[PDB]
Amino acid sequence: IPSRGAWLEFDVDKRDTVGVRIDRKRRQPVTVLLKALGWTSEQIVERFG
DNA sequence: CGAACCTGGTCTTGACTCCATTGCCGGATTTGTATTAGACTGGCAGGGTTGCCCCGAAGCGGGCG
Repeated sequence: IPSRGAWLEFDVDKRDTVGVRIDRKRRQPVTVLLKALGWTSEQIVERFG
């Protein structure tokens, strides 16, 4: 929660996945956001092995 | 018993004053409408965190002509 910004939440749902809901609208997985910052899949496995 | 009175109003008549009420009539003001020729070309921007309940909508896994 910031001050006067936009929220973002990283949950773990009923399954073994991880919605990354960004600004109140219909969830997400992490990898869309990690690649959206510019992390390759190898960098994802490297950071999260 | 009558004469004369003077006074209760009762009402009218005429003369005079005042005053509203239109009626023009002109100036003040008030409201509407139109017109300005260099070019100018897709909005800010904010909030929002309760909880529970009922119901209806969109979707995903499941089978099938």
